[PDB]
This record gives sequence, structure tokens and C-alpha cells, in this order.
Amino acid sequence: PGGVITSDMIEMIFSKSPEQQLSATQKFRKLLSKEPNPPIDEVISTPGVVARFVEFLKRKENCTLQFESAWVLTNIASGNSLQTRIVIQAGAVPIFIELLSSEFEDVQEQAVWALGNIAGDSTMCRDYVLDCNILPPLLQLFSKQNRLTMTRNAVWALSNLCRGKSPPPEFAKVSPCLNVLSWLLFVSDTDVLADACWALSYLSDGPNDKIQAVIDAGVCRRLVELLMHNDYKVVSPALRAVGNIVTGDDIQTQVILNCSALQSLLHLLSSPKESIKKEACWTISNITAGNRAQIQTVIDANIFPALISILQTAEFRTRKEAAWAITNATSGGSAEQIKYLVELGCIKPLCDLLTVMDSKIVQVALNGLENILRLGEQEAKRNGTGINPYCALIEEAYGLDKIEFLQSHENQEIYQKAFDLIEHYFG
Amino acid sequence: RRRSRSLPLPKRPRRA
Repeated sequence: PGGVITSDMIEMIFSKSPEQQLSATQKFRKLLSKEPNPPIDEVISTPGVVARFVEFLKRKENCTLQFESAWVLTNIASGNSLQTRIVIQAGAVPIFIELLSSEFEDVQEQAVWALGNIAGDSTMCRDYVLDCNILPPLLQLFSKQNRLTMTRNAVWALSNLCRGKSPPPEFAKVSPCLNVLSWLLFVSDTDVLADACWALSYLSDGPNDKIQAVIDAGVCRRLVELLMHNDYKVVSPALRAVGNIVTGDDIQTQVILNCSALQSLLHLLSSPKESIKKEACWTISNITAGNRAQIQTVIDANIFPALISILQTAEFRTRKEAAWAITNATSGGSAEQIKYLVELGCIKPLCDLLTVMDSKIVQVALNGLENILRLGEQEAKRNGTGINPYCALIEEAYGLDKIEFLQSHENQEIYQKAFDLIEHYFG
Repeated sequence: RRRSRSLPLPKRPRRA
């Protein structure tokens, strides 16, 4: 040390002989295949050695050597940014791209691998790889539905192109993949479906026109159907994508609802997996922040008893989302609709939230209780009686205590709200 | 409204 890579490896790598070049390359490749810690730093630190591999990519008469070399560079291009920058600076990218078109399958595959690593390193590496025109010849690769490892690599690499919100890729540079992507949803392989959902979630993760674009490739129905997939690998990203699409306006969200998503979301509300329940709650909250009919479609899917049961039984991350789901409904609902929520028993679970640390949740819960008190006030005048039906009910859930306790809470808006509510609705 | 929410590790080494 140094010399934990052969003196002879340098000698062979740099020789005239193709056999020795390959032999050394193989040693490199196996050492970089090492699970615990591969010698990335040592390799990068012998100064013409990367460049040599990059030149070996150019050897169109040699399948093996091209392949092993792409493998070596694939691994250096794994893990960190500083080791990846060396591969970029030796100009490996245009070469790998040109290698997307090689007559060799193995080379084609490994090259898409390495490019996936490089694009997945950072934002500027991502755009740098788009700028070198990876898309056309990458997309071209799906046109042979025969080979699986290649298709996995490609969607995988592709989701790296779409990934990253800071800044997002230039949409126009990335939105050409929507076709391939929509129809890869009908394929059978778990990994392929998973990455195509990742990719579709990254692309739906933005403003309404980007969502529109995802909607127009018609993936919604597949995406909603994949919520029922047996493998979590597929369900999470699909859940994200559907989750992202429903951040749009009411029309865009309607498209998801027209695919009968709610019935699947309800199912997901019982997932063993907490992140799934959490994500399904959040998706629901964005549906119950829509118009009266959407709220009502959530009522009729029987979603609300599961949300309430979630508020009572689940992790605080999860319950936050259920809580938003319920208060949004009280905010956009008809009187009959809020009566339904009260009759279900949403009052106590809101009142229990009032004493948690997260101030927003407290606000959320107060917002919903306000909304309910407001409808009840509106009722005391339609009917004869001048008593608010929800006053006694909020008191009975120890909600009244919590709200007074909240007058001495440190937060300004909290104490104020609690004060105005006591004054407006309690005696 | 919009938003845990984390992702797969972006890089993958070829092993074995």
C-alpha cells in the first residue's frame, strides 16, 4: 500500500497486447466488484488509468474489452461525486452514448448502466447527460421487448434522467419519454414497472401543466391499477405518481377519480407498511381538498371511517395526513357532509390532536373544529333552537378543556383562535 | 397543498 493494485496491472493496462490489456482490465473489474469497499480512490489516483479504460471503450473489434471496461467505469461511477467527476472529465459520456448503439448487447447494456450512474450523481451531471443527447438512442432501446436486463437498466437510467427537483430537468428535454413510459406500465416485470413508476412520479412532481403532460400520455388507469400490485416495490412509486397527479386542479384529480382509485386507496389505508398508509392518507387529503362531488365520492368509498381509525391508532407521521384529509373535507363540505363526519365521530380525534407539539396540526384541528362549529351555528337558526348542537359534543370530548388550555399556548395564532372560538361559540 | 417522501438510492454498482 500503495501497490494494493498491481504494479503489473499498470504495466498490462498500458501494454501493446490486447490479451494483457483485458487481463488487467478483468483484475480491475473484479476488485471494483468487491462488496464492502471497492478501491475506487486508488484506481482514480493512478493518473492515466481511467482515461485508458475510456479509450478501451472505443475498441469496436473487441466485445469483451469494451464490456469489462464499461463495467469498471460503471463502478467508479457508483458512489460519490468526486470519483464520478473523473469519469465525466475523461469524456466517457459521449462514448457511452455512442455505445448505446453498439451491435453488442452486453456492451449496449453496461453502457446504459454506466450512464445511469453518471446521471444519478447530481443535478448538473443529469443535465449534462441530457445535453449530450442520451434520450433518442436510449428510447430506441425499448423497441426490442425481448431482453429483460436491458429493459430494466434502461428504465432505471431513464428515471435518473427525470429525477431531481433542484432544479428540475428541462421538461422538454425529458418529456419525450412519456410514450415509452406509458406503455411500459403494461409490461410484466416487477423492476421494470417499479422504475417506470418512479420515473412517472418524478415527472408528475411539479406544476399543473407538467401533470397535464403525464395525464395526456394516459398512464392514469395503469397507475391506479398498479396500486393493487402485490409487490411493495411497484406500489410505493405508483402511489407517489397517483399522489402527485392529485396535487393538480379538480379536473386533473377527477381523471384519477374516474379510474376508481378511491377503492384502491381505501385498501391501502390498511397496509402493514406505515409509509404506504401515510402516502395514501396524503393522496386522499388532496382529493378531499377538491369540490363537493369529490368529497362526496370519498364519503361513498367509505374512506372516512378508516381515516378516523388511522387518527386513533397510527404513527404521528401517518396521523398528520389523516388529519389534513379530514379537515380539508370540513372546509369544502356541504352541511349534510359535515353532519356525516360528526355522526361518524370525527370530533374527539380532532380534539385529541389539540395537545401535540406540532403547531400546524393543532392549527389544522382547530380549523376543522371551527368549520364544524360554524355549520352548527348556521343550523341553530334554520331550525328553531338557538343552541349549537356541536358545542355540547365538543365539550363532551374534553375538547372544550383543550381549547381553553390552548389560550396559554405560546403560539400567537393558536391562542388567538382559541380565544375567538371560546368567545364566538361558548356562552 | 403539496409535499418523509424519500426515494431510492440513485446509484447502483454492478456486483459479482
